[PDB]
Amino acid sequence: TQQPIVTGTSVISMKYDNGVIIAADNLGSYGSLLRFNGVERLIPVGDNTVVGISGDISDMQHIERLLKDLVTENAYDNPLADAEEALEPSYIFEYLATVMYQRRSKMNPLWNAIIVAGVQSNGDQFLRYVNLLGVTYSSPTLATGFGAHMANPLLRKVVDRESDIPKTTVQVAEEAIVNAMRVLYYRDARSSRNFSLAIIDKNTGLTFKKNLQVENMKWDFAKDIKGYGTQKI
Amino acid sequence: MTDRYSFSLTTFSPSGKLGQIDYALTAVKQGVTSLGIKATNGVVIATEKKSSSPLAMSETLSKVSLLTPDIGAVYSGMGPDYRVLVDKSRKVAHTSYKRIYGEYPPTKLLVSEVAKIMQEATQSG
Amino acid sequence: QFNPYGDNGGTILGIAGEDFAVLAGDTRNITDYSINSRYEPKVFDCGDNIVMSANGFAADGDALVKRFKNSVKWYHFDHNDKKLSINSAARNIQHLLYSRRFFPYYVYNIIAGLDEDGKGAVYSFDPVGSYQREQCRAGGAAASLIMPFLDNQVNFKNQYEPGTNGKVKKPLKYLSVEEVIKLVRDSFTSATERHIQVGDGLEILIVTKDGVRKEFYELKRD
Amino acid sequence: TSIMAVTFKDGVILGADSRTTTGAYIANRVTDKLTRVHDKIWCCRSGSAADTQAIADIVQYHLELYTSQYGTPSTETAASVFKELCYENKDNLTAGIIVAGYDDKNKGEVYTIPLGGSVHKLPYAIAGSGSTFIYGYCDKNFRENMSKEETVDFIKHSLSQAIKWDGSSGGVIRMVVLTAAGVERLIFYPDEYEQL
Amino acid sequence: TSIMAVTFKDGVILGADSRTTTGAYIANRVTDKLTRVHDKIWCCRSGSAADTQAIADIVQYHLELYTSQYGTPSTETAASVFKELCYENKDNLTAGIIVAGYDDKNKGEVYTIPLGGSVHKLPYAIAGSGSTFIYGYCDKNFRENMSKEETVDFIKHSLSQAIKWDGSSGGVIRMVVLTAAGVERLIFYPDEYEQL
Amino acid sequence: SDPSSINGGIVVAMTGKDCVAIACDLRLGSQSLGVSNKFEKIFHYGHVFLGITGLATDVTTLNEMFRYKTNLYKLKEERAIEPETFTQLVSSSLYERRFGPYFVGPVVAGINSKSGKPFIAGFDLIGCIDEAKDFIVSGTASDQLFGMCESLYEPNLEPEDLFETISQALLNAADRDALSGWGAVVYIIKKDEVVKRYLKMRQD
Amino acid sequence: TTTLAFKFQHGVIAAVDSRASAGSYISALRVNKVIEINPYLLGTMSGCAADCQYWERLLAKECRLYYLRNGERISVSAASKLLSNMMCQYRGMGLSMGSMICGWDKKGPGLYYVDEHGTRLSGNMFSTGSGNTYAYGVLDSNYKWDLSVEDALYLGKRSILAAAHRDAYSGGSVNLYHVTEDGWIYHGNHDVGELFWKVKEEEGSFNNVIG
Amino acid sequence: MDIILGIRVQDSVILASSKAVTRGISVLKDSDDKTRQLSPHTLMSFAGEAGDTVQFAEYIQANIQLYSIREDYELSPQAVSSFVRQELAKSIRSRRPYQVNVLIGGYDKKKNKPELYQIDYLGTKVELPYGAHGYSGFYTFSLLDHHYRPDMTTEEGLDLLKLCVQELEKRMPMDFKGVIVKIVDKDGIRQVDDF
Amino acid sequence: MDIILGIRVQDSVILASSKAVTRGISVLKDSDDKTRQLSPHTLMSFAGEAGDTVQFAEYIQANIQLYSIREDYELSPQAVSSFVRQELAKSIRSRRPYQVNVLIGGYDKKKNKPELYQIDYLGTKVELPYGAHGYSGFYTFSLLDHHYRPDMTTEEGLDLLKLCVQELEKRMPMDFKGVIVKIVDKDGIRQVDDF
Amino acid sequence: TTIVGVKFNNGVVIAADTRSTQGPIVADKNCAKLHRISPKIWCAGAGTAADTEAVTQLIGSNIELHSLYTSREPRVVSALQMLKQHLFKYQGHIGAYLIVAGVDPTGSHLFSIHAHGSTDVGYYLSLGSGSLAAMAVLESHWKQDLTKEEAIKLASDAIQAGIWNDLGSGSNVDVCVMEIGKDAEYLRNYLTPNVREEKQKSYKFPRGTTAVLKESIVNICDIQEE
Ligand SMILES: O=C(C[C@H](C(=O)O)C1CCCCC1)Nc1ccc2ccc(-c3nc(-c4ccccc4)cs3)cc2n1
Ligand SMILES: [Cl-]
Ligand SMILES: [Cl-]
Ligand SMILES: [Mg+2]
Ligand SMILES: [Mg+2]
Ligand SMILES: [Mg+2]
Ligand SMILES: [Mg+2]
Repeated sequence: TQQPIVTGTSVISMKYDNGVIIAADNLGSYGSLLRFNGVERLIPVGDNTVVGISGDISDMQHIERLLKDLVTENAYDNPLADAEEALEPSYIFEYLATVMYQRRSKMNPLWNAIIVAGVQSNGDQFLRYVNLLGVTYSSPTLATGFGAHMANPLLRKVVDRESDIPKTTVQVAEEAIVNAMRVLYYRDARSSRNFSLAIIDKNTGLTFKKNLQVENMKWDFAKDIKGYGTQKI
Repeated sequence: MTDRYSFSLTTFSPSGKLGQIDYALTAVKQGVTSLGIKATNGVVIATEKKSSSPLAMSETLSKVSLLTPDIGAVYSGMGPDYRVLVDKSRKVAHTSYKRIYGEYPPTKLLVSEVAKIMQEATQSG
Repeated sequence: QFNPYGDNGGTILGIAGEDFAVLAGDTRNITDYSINSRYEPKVFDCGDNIVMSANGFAADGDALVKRFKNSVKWYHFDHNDKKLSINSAARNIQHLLYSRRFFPYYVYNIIAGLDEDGKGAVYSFDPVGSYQREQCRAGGAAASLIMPFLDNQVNFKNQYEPGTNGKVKKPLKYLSVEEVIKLVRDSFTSATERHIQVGDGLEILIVTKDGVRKEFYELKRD
Repeated sequence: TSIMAVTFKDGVILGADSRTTTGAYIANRVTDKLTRVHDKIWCCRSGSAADTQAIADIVQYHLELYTSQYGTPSTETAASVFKELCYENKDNLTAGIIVAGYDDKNKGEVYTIPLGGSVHKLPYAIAGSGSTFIYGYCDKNFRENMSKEETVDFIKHSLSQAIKWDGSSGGVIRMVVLTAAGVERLIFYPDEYEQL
Repeated sequence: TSIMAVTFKDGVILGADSRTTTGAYIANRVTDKLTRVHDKIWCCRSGSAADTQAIADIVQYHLELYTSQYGTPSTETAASVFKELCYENKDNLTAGIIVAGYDDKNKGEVYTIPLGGSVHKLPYAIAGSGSTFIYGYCDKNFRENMSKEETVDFIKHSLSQAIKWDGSSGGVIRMVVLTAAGVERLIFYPDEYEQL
Repeated sequence: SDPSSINGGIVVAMTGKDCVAIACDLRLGSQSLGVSNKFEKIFHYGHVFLGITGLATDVTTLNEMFRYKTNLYKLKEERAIEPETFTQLVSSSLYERRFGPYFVGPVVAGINSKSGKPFIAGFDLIGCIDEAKDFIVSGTASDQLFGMCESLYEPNLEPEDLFETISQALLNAADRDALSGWGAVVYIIKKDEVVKRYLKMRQD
Repeated sequence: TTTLAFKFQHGVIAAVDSRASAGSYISALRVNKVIEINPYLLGTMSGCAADCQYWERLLAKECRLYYLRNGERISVSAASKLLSNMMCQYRGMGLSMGSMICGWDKKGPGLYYVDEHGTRLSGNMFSTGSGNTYAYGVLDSNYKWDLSVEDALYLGKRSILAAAHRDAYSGGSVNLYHVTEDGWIYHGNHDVGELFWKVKEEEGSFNNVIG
Repeated sequence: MDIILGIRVQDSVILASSKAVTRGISVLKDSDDKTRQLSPHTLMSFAGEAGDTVQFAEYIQANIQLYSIREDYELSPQAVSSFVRQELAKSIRSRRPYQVNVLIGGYDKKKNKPELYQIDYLGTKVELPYGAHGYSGFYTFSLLDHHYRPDMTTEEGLDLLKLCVQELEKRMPMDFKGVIVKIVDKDGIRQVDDF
Repeated sequence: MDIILGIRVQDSVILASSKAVTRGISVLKDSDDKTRQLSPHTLMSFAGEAGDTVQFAEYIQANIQLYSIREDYELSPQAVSSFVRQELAKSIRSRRPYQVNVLIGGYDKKKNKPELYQIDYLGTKVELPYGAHGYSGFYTFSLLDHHYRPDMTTEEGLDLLKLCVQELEKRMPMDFKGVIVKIVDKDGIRQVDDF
Repeated sequence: TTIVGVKFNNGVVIAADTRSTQGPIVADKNCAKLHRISPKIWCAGAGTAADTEAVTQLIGSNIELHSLYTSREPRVVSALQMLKQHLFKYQGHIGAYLIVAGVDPTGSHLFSIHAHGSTDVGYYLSLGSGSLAAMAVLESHWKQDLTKEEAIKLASDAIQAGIWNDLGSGSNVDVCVMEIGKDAEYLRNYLTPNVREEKQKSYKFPRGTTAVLKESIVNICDIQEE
């Protein structure tokens, strides 16, 4: 049993017709202090998977190393490591889920909430969540922390059920994700303007975008707001 | 200070009269005429706007007053006494009825409450 | 302090027929007031004509099911591909649950299938391993809403024959699979109205001598 | 919250952020923490929004009644009324208030009233959760008798850093200028102050 | 405690105060918080003195053994050994360590390891109870590729303010310069830095 | 311990076609111990009916209180109180004890003597009104009653059909509650006739 | 829960109720609170269901192994002791189990009470659970050793009924057992609702209740 | 205190109350009468927290005696029981409630009927053919449920009461030092001196 | 359990132990023998937490019986009491101590003397002419202090014991359901079947 | 609960959902969360239901008396001030969280108020358990110079977000529009997107199914003449 120290906020994601999108800001908070501003919380595994992590950053760095070691280990005595016997998103997720549930069962959890986004061998989209309790679930949209409360409602307007996935394009899905990140910047006190976004497509592969910023923000209306009720000046 | 008049100012005289009430009725007699007529599908109340000066804006002085959405009042006698009775009548309709039953009081019960206030000014210290 | 347990909501229902059995459950997964998934399967085909659902804390439920599926696999290896009877599976599950008497699987588990005489069977478990064979059992969030309705409409409790005035009970006539599915759908539609954790979808697994069939029905998403 | 008040040559300027939080959720991102209690006596509020609003409302009432009887009150008098409420009700309040005002006789003055209900007259004051991160910057960069433009830059730069490090602070930077010329409201948006 | 480490053109400089407290009592006013784990790999310690001493001693042992087998270790390698101890024993430790070192290949590097056991490579780092008061100052005044003299002034000015506002910090300002030229120790007394 | 579940009991009310129904169990207990099988929880003030679940001392007290208030209402207004008006009186009276409440779950049922419109309403212990069209539930088996009522109920039932629906809702809900049962009563209410029926149920 | 068991001339009677509760909610109307260990041994259940089932089905394993090793049936005394020794290992760990081991052996009919503390008591009559006080009243005033099998079965049945009526956590149905030297005999499941009305009429008891 | 029982038969009400009083680990008295005569045909037994019991009982007694003198009339058992209930319901929301449970046995001279009322410290009133407070009912109600008839004689009521006390003496862990038994009928209140 | 008494007279040791066993609010048994014969001339009575008492007593019994067989010799009461004390002193610092208090009554055949040892759960041993555990001594020691002589006969010891039980029955709040009395002398151990 | 408030060109609009809960259970599927303080001043409330209604009726009663005393139409700032001072006094123990809106001779106004007594001003606000789902919509789609029709849409879309995504919110959408120079229009059940589907079976029983012991006529009439 511990408590999280340096933390990362929301991770948001959604499925679209040819793949998945996942995003997360670049902040490492130390309570109310916005301590670290250059933290990457999306970690690619090969060219078909991206693991997005929230919660304790020290535990994230530990998971990051487990995944790096998983790639090394899979290549051992494996001539098809870059082909048929390469790591799949489902393999990577089940491994993490096994680790998370084992750690909670020893009362020494990895204080995280994880989303594994990727595309399988057969082109199927993969999107599943796992957390410090070993709890797992899948949905067309997935988000952690504040993203669950604010991002999912916006992303579910695009993909409300399974049948909406083929009707959703990558431009629409990316637009929705970027809008959601702006909303979280408006309303989450532990968020930052700077973020990373990753797209895993079954045709165009893995596109990893860094140093993105929230833009097109509305603040002008603030000038007209005066006092808290009766004040006019 | 302190209100040291804790005794009645209205008392029975040897003949059984309550002087201050009789004298109050005499003040009402000197007052401007007001009337009320009940119809089958309504009631009307009326009075004269006796303006004290032509420079005065008599629209600002309301002799006929709304007590509830379905109850109105008019008077004859001393205007200031009426004004404060209307204030109390409006309030008692809320405190002793609407805040309890969620609806406005019936005419007879609001009248009963106003009457009680006027009776107490006839016996209290 | 770290709390190793959680509540993922959900509600399940098992009914045993004369020569069939059903195990139903909603597909909504939740934490507190948020929805995690509108479709997260909760009732599983475990092989050997046995269906299972571990309702409560999803992490423990997935672990138990995963372990039981594994126990079926090793039963075949160890005993010459013998079919695991429903009564044998029930007893096995008791021992899986009691292996954690002091750090329990936070789930109420139900299995369904056919007994060795071909009749419908449902077995019901508590988190620590007490189990018993039953005819009707609702488990989970809205269990208290559903079970009284099943006592009334399946076992005809408090129902008497008109004219006798309480002297003669209503006779316990057997129900068809179509009749049972109606009671299941109405149970979940009523639960969905009055319980916030119930909704989104309903998945039913029907077990007969022919095998395991699935049926899905939408529920309100509010 | 990040709030400050700074005296300069022509008077005094108050400054504040616009973030109000309930835990990590931002309940209001365009809050007005610069509150008027008299024509040229304003306050910056920190702590419980309920407590600081209730106090400032009562103070505004006291100074309105003071003015009706005795004429325009001093900034010191306003700070005393704040203090009396904050000190006598210290067990049931969580209020950190900075009082700032302009007289023609006394010119610009600043009084800070922290949690206990004590009063401290200063050349400038900083308060709120975000103030901790700018004690060093403000001490190094503050000068007496600055110009209006210099003072605006000082507050803008200071609160910019407070906002940068404090999650409880953010949004726009509001400012109120108090001089003989009158009362001027200013506002500075994220795209302006973040690039400083 | 107020500690910091800053990279510059010719290498890296570590800086620290010298105060150790037991509550409000100053148990030691001339503490040396700049600790050597290898010839040109040093650390700044904050938190439990017992924990940080025990850790730095074990790290020094690990790097001495590393050197005997594999030659001079990197600053990254030293930070990893610190991290491994701080992360795996996070339940029983209270240690906030900054690691700083000089290579000829990598030049000056700085790694900070906060309470949880995470690692963060940075151009400069600040830590300790007094660091909170200089986030604004340090962010505004730090530049990359400063000279030795500029970097010494930056640390001196920064820690001067940290000491000024933090009661848990004080005494002298110790500094350690890590370059190709060697290892230089510096010290600055109250009468020098207080008047800045 | 929990005052709202020491004595146990339930109440349910339903609307029908030109009629209403209200029913209650008869149990009173001290936690596990059954004390009385004749503790009726439904009272009437003229033509307005009131069912009360929860702490038995407060049930008894509130009945005596609403008898007090309705008797005075009648002397002054020169007419019997209506259900809509009584509902507001119950809410007002409960909220006046906002920080020292009666641990009860009241249920009003009746037909307006002028409009002929059926009326039911429920309250929390603090006075919040729930003016439902269909049904109202209260007690230790309210979850059970919600399940029965939500599935058995259909609108515009005739008095003799409504009787069967509400009786079965109560009986089967009570048989899944340890703290309810030991008898049951059902009131069937029409504009100018009221029938009261005691049900036969298991006594365990 | 209400369970009882008593020795008499013609063996031992065992009677239990059938209710299971989760707070105020009745989670089960009909649970079996007697475990058939072997054809000559029974065990009642009170406390945690899981604990009673697990440890007594495990006692059956051990009583069966005894028979294979020694070619003889285990005594009631020895079986009760094996069970009490299992409880003694998880001493303090939080188990909740109250049971009466009923059987017939060489010494005649046997009855032992065993609980989670490791307690082990021999006696002619026992009753456990939330309703045991109500059952004891009926038993103490009507019990004789000279009881016929017919009357004894009724006593244990009527005693459970008394508890099912008053105790809120007791009810559902009554399960009866009679243990002879030739083994145990099940005497059926009796709904309390139907049984109550029947007993009231035939016996004249429960005058306070209207029917 | 501990034990109080009540039974209403054909023509009388019988109250049985324990004799023990305990302070710390010592039984101070084994002949305590836990009852007060409220009026010539109304008797109240009581049990609860130390001190509160007698104070409450005597306070009720004083009020009923005051009523009797004022009106020259005896209140019905029902009227007395309602007065007592209100006082307890009033008390439960006081600063320091009176922790007292009571049984009220009375003979109504108007209706020519015995009446037994059970009231707990919360103000929970119920009219019963037989009643008890605390755990007393856990041991005795099964016997009363079985043997009780409404047409029982006073002698039969006493015999059924003896059986209840015998069961209590067998299965209760506490020694309550026997009971004082009192009968309330048309002729008034009398004590059974041999029990 | 509750009550255990011991008295050493001229030529014997007498142990008296209560018969009651209580679970929850119900007395399950009123004929329980809270004693074990360790050897032909050594008897141990016991009282403490449920379960622990019998388990401990039987464990001690097994050890002494094992010793008797191995050496074909009966250990002296003193030797047995020391063995028991050590086991309790060992137990008190264990993960879960055995919460058991004992009296050991034995007749030493070598010295031709009766001996009574009192040992509590901590391992506190004392040799006494008369002893008790728990609250028993609070009621009985004043009588024993007054009436006890070391030259008393067995019959006189029983009479003084009856007086102690009578005083307990009068002033204790708990009903302990009488006592089983056993005598330990040169001829061995026997039970007084009428007491 | 999900409640919102949105300002527009010539007025203000508020909206709310219709579910009231007691834990996981739904007590009322069609609750009315929109309250009237005065004819053109309406408030929506979240938190403790009895408290939001009680504090609203009390201030509305005192506002009515104030309006009669002053011969003026009630102002929103008056209701705001009277509410916050009442709530502040009870230090959060009255669990009323409200969105207050209306029009008066001064113009159109929109405020929020928390249980402890703090008030806020805004062009768009949201309160309740579904406030985050609603605010996500408002932050995505709100703009300056909205029309009446655009604002009603935005408001009901914000409520829907709460209905679908928040378990504490559900059923229908209520709306009230307060435009300058007009009567306020209260649109009860403006949207009805959660109607229950037809049941598979009818559970109407045969007459005589329930066992009965006694029947009796209840005398509800008064004592009769003669
Ligand atoms: O023993 C008790 C409760 C205690 C009692 O009444 O004295 C209570 C005292 C008061 C505090 C609460 C506990 N309950 C028993 C007893 C025997 C039991 C035997 C079998 C069962 C089974 N329950 C399922 C099952 C149930 C629910 C869901 C799934 C499976 C199967 S078997 C449950 C049993 N429960
Ligand atoms: Cl504010
Ligand atoms: Cl040190
Ligand atoms: Mg210092
Ligand atoms: Mg029962
Ligand atoms: Mg001792
Ligand atoms: Mg919802």
